[PDB]
Amino acid sequence: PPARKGSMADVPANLMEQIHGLETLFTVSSEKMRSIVKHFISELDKGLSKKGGNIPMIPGWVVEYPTGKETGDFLALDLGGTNLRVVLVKLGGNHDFDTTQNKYRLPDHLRTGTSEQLWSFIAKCLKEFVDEWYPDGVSEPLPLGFTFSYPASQKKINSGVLQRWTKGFDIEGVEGHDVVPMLQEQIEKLNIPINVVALINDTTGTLVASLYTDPQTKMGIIIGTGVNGAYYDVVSGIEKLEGLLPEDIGPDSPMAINCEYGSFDNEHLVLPRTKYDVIIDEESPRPGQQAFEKMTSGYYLGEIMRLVLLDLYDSGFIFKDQDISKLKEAYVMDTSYPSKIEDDPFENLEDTDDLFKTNLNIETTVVERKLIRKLAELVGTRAARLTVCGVSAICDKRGYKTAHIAADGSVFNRYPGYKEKAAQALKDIYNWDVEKMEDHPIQLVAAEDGSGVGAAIIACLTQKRLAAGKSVGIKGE
Amino acid sequence: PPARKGSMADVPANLMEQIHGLETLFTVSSEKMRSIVKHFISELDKGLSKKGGNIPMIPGWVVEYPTGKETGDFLALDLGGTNLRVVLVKLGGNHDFDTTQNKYRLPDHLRTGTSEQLWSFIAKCLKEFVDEWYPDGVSEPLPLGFTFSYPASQKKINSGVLQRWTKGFDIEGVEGHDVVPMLQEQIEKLNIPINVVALINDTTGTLVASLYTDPQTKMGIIIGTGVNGAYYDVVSGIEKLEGLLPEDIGPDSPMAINCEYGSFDNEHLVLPRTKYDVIIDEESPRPGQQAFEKMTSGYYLGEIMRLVLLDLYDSGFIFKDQDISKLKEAYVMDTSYPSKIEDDPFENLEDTDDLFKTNLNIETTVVERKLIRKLAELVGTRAARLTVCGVSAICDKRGYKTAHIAADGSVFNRYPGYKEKAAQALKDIYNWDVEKMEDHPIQLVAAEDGSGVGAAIIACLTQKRLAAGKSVGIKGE
Repeated sequence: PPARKGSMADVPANLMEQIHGLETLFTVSSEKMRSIVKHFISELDKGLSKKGGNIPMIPGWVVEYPTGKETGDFLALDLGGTNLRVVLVKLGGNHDFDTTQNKYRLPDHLRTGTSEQLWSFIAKCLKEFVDEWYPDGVSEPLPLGFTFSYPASQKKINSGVLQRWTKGFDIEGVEGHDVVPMLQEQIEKLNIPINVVALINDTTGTLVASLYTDPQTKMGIIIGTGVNGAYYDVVSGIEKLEGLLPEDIGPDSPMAINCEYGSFDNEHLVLPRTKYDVIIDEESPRPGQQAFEKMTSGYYLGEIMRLVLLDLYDSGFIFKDQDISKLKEAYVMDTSYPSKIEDDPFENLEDTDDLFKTNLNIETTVVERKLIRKLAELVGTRAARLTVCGVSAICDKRGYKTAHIAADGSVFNRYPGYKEKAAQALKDIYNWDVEKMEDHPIQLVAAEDGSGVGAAIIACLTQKRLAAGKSVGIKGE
Repeated sequence: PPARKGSMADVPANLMEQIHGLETLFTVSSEKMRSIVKHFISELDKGLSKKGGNIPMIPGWVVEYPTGKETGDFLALDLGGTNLRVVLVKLGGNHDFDTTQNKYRLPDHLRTGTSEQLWSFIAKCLKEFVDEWYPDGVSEPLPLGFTFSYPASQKKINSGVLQRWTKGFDIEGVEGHDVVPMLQEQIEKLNIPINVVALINDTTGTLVASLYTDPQTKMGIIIGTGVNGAYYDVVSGIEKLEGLLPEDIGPDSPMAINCEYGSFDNEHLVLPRTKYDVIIDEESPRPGQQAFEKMTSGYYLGEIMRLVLLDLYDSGFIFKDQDISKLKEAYVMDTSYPSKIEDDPFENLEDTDDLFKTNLNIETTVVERKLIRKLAELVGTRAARLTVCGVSAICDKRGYKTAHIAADGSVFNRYPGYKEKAAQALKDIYNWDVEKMEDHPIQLVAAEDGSGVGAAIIACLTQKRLAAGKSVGIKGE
């Protein structure tokens, strides 16, 4: 399925010029990337300081590396917006594992229910799952990792004080409380031999699961509709935890960090924001916030194009004597749009013509379509290039010359040519003298299941610590 | 993305029995396959005889193998039901090629237009394409391969007497005539420096393009909504062409054969048809016809399931007190249904529950769903197993111990686990003592572009013959 020649020899000078103007706006220089990486490390350090920063840099309370020799049965719970997964993970102690999965739909009414309703429903699903796979009981309570990818703060791993709800949830009573004991007493009432040892964020889980199978993993990243990264740091580097750690957690113990860097540069000092980005920010549900995410997330790529085109329409360059109505409404163009445009294998760009005609009732000319394809390539390329800046920041802060980056999320998994973009971008930073992307010192690999397999391995490492009498949080709970 | 455990320990004895009854109906034995392959060769021989057979075995008039050292610029035209492709193929003489593609939508009105309307529209697209890539003209008329995947008979390659229209076309004047001169005089009127040298069927093109890149290709197969196979035979084996070939086409010259074996066993003597197949045949647009296709095509897999379930519903086994309305209408379940059911990674089979609930308003129990999954696996497995019977027939007729089979079509490309099924099936026939499917003597590989790149390479081989003064059909045209 080859790439198109993409000739521009028929494009009128007036558009040819507007295209050049857009390349000026959406190109990120090798040196411009290096300046953002420089400031990124500074903001990473600040997040780990006593003062506080804009990147939260939340400790995940995983204090060991998975050796790959861990064995046993462990449960994982993944709570999404619309449904939960229950995963039984069998660790075979050879960088291998076996999974058994159920998925239960959340009744749409539970999103607005109470505390009791939500937790008892999870409990019922859990009992039902356990009675199927352990119909004769267990010799020992099964440890469970709980993926709760929500704004929460942990003073210890078996805890999760919820700051605020997200993704359409609106349950009262839970906001401002530790959610683990609320789940636990619901598990206990149905007399289920499981035990909630750990509550994690999916990115921490992406880091830990991938490290279990791939010993060269130094970072777990998510590029989807949301954006996040997680890496192992050192305790002696975390200034905000000084004098709060117990004696058994030494200065040379590694600490897993849930960065939550989607908020990098909310101050707007480094990131090359265009007037199109500024409108997206000002019209967002939460203006002034999530600056790095809006620049990198896949959710916004289609919206950028919409405004760019709309701006060119007003200047009378494109879609002359056409019905623009549908292009006027916000977020009508999702990620699928630039996705499909970049995939278009034809010179006349017929897939793009079929898209705009069928979905948006706009009839395009070949030259307009060629401009549209250039737009999508640029927008996609900028995103990938601004993303790797975070990979480079974390690798430079910790002194990783060689790294495997575990990657997940719709944009990494499905956005056309994204891996080739990201690789070329990393090459543009470090200036590697290598011909093949396979031989790159730092590269992106497909992550293992973070919210399932990941939460289980964390349950393993925590049960390992609790059984021996080791600490898993700050002193005095 | 692992496979589910698939426990049946909770399934009531009454269903457990109905499942066993279905396995009896849809299983094809190793020996039962071998008996069909035996009869298949017999029917293949018959199609090449003077008498005639049920498998048409149409000569494709390609009389050479692509060496992989062919060079030059060649055009390809692919006429589909809804749109045409125009492909420029640059042969680099090293099992390599470069493509440049346009795709033009057919105006829906042209399907019911006249002869002049259709051919002049193709001509306009062709001129427009040529004026873009050769804006200064050419030193020599460009040869063009024409993919016309329609019921037609060729007495020579640069000809195509159309038997009957298909895929929604209804143009008058074309049916019963040679279509090449009709296209040619339209090309000539617009003064386009192209020359129609060859008209092919896409399966012949799948064979020839794949052989150009992979020297081990012995067969080209299509498993999609339609079914077809093509291989190279020997002229001394074709009894129905004896005394019709010119002197330069010797008894040791290879001949490409468009099998069209979708009609294998319309007599119903060998193929293990159930009562569900019989209803599909009797309610089809063309009853009694395309017997092997109905048993193998992906278009019918969803319909089989529908009738099986509907039959179990009447016997009061499943969907008790449910709204069956939507399941009563024909062809409501397409290939996506068994496709998605087999892909379901969950033990409780939630993707299947979401499918039947959302699309069909049917609420299923776990046990019903487990029966449904067993059904889809069986139906899919039978199809794959009946398909390879044709691969084995062709390989045994020609004495291929080692073969690469070039495969294309939605079922091969997208049906979950289809390659693993087909491989296991071929192993069941020849009883190979090999552990890995990668080391199998006969195996299926992804075909190259048959209707585009394929038609171009055939244009090359035909221009090679015409320029030297060699024959490309029966004597006296």
